[PDB]
Amino acid sequence: ALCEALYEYSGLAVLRLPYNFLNDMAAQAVARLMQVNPGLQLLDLTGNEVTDKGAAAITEVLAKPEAGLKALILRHNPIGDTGALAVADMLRSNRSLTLLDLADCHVAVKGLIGLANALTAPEGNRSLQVLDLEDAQLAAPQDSTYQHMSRMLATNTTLTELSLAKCRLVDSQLELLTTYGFARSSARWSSLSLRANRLSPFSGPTLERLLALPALCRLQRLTLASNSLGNDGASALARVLPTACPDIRELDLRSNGIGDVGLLALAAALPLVNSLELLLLWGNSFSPASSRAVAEALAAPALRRLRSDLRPYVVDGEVALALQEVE
Amino acid sequence: KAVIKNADMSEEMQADAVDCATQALEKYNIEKDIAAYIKKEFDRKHNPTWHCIVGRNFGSYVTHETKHFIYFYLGQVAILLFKS
Amino acid sequence: KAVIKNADMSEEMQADAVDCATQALEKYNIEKDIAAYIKKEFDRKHNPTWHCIVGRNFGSYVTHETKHFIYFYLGQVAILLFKS
Amino acid sequence: KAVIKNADMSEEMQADAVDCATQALEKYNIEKDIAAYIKKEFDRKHNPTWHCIVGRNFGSYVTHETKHFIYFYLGQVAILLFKS
Amino acid sequence: KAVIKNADMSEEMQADAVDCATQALEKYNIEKDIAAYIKKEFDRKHNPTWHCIVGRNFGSYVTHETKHFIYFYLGQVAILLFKS
Amino acid sequence: KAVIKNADMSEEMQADAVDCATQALEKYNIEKDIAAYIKKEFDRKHNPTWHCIVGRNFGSYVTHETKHFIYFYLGQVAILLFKS
Amino acid sequence: KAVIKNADMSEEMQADAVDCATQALEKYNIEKDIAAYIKKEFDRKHNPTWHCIVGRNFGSYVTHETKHFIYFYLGQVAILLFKS
Amino acid sequence: VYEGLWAADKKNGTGTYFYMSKGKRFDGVWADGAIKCGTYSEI
Amino acid sequence: PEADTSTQTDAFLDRPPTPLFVPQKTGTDAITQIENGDLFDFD
Repeated sequence: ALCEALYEYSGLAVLRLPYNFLNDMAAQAVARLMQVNPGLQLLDLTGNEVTDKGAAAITEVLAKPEAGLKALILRHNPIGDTGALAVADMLRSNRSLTLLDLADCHVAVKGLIGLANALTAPEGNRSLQVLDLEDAQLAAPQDSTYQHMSRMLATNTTLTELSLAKCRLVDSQLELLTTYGFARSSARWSSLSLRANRLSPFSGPTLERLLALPALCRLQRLTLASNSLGNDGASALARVLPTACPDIRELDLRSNGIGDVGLLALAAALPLVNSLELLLLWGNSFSPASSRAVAEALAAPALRRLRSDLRPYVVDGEVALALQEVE
Repeated sequence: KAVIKNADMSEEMQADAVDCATQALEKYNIEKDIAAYIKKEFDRKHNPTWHCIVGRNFGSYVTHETKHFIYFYLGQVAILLFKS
Repeated sequence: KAVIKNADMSEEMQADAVDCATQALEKYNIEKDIAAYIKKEFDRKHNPTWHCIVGRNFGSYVTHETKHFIYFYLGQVAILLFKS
Repeated sequence: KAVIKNADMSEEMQADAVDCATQALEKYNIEKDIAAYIKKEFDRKHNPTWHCIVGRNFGSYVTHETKHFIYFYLGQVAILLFKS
Repeated sequence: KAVIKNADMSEEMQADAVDCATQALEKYNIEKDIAAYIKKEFDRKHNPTWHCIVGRNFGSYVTHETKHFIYFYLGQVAILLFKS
Repeated sequence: KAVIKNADMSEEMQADAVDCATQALEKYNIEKDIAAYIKKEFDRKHNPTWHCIVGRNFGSYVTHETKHFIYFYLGQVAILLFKS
Repeated sequence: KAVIKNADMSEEMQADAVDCATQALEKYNIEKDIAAYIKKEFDRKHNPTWHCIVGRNFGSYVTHETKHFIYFYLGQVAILLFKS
Repeated sequence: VYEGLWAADKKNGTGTYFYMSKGKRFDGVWADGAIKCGTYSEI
Repeated sequence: PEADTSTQTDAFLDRPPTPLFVPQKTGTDAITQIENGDLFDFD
């Protein structure tokens, strides 16, 4: 087809095939091209029909210690456990990839165990800086993948951001991760994204312990959203945020059952943080008193450039009420 | 950026439904085909019993299980996704 | 008026479905009302779990246990109805 | 030309709204059909839940989704366009 | 008195709207004031949003939630009121 | 007040189980998830392995090992909790 | 006809389990009797330790032996069977 | 504290037991064991 | 030590179902008028 007949030599900083319903022989073609042409830095093949054969081709042409590539993005691809094992194997030999993005790719306990093992410090990779995993379908109570990821976190010293988005993540698993990987890690964590997990309000103490750590010192992009926290969780964030994370660039609490008491507690604690820029909290609940408090707080003189998804308007009776507001 | 009209459901799988609709819209417009894609996605991720409707306007009366029903607007199509 | 193009039913059962819809279009007006009434009829007449979707326009992909499933155009309103 | 009095909308989108309202006020004949064409075009190119009101003596108290509201004069009528 | 020109509400809602409007008119005269009073009463009584239009000459083309739309005259002054 | 319909358990352990169930009810609504909370709670605090089943209507037959069996009514549900 | 919603055991034992449950339905009617019959006859078929719960509304979070677990329905009644 | 009927235990005598440290109390029947039935309440 | 025990659940009083969903008010409040002397010219 059209894709397979691409022949280029010069430049090629990035390549973006957004979806284009790529076949797998087309993936073979792009891997063959990139093998015989060692010039490129970013490859993006999101949302294709690339199967394990094209995955194997790309992984094996990258496993060579020459013809470096830096960013590899493959989302929405039925890559399975065989593909996961192939990519872990190739990472075991590669040294140029810095961003591995495997999201919505159907990974199971076996494949993601392999991935977690392939980055333990001795035999792993100092190279990868951004490991993006998502939709790890551990629907069954599989309590071993998180132990292997905890070992990853304890040994590795090069990662800077990760996501457990839409990975089934009970508070027991999260407590295991927090303690056994973060109370022992030593790195610089930029972002940890936990949107859409199964988190109880009981996660207040463990979330507090997580956010008050030396390893998580310069935590910047925290996106703890879409879980099922509550007033207790909001209070925990309120009483741990102002001190522990000194420069947290953005905060995102969307769809947690925040209610109103947690909002009241967080209102009187938002002002003491001046490093917040993107504060995203819509879709929880807003009583008139809580809306009044948030209007009182958000407009605190110190917090000028604090973008949010709230606009506080006024109606009769001075019932200041907040609505949604796109960036 | 879907709008949620009715919900008897958690939040994480609502987020899954919303961005599933976004991906399906990036992939197709044909109503049968987007409905099929969403159905397969939620028959795989969650154990296969679900089904959905993606209509510009219609009427519905169903018996979902106690904790699997969402009715949200996204893009241009009212999406009603429930379990049975 | 009645005309069916997708149905996986027996002859008399299809006749019963067509009759119930043909009465309900004059009993009720709104699409959710037509769906609700036909669902109640095939609920308390045959089996305790039937689901109906009524639409002027929609696309749907559903899973039905075999032999109990229908989709028909009764003149000016599309109607669909299946088993659990 | 046209006059925009009271706005909560991006400037390019205001320009498009003026062009749309001008073509509608030109081709069509009756105020409700002016509203109808404006709403249908913003629906077919941006988003579903629009509301249009072309009046000559009316006062309302409306609620609109943020960054979507315009209250402007064109000729002999006042157009109100808001998203909800 | 009250001419219920075009409505799709229920009877209880009908009486509530009509006597609230009658109450408002003997209080105030400005369109802003009447619309504000009526729609604040109906928001605090029923549901989150309520679009209220008060006037004598205007069209409209608005998407309503079924059973929450009304358009009636009180003598000469007209009220549109719909929830979306 | 709780109701401990049937049990085989020491007294402070009775108190621990009922108090943990109280916390689970104060934070939770789903049934299996309360069960999972209590099961992990004893699997952590007390002896190594346990099993738990919460419900409103169910009949059971289990071979609990001695002094770690309990079946009590609290809130709107009934909790069966036992170590094997 | 019984539907296996989830399992961990082997196919022959699954057939034996469904036959067991159907026999229990034929003999008794109270869920406690169903559970007792099923559990004891599995106990004597295979090995000393088994557990059975029969109900119409329960949630369970259990930790069981390998290769001996089945959560299956019988029309409307849910039966959970596993090895300690 | 335990207050009731006693056969070194397990006399099915309606007794009352006080989790005074916690702040709860259990009144009922120690039927042939540490526990068979009763009501658990808040002093 | 292993004993067998069986049980069957008895009558629970009816509990009202989950109440209905009303989404959050997602819009700014506004105000509008056309007063005397606006929009018009005698000539």
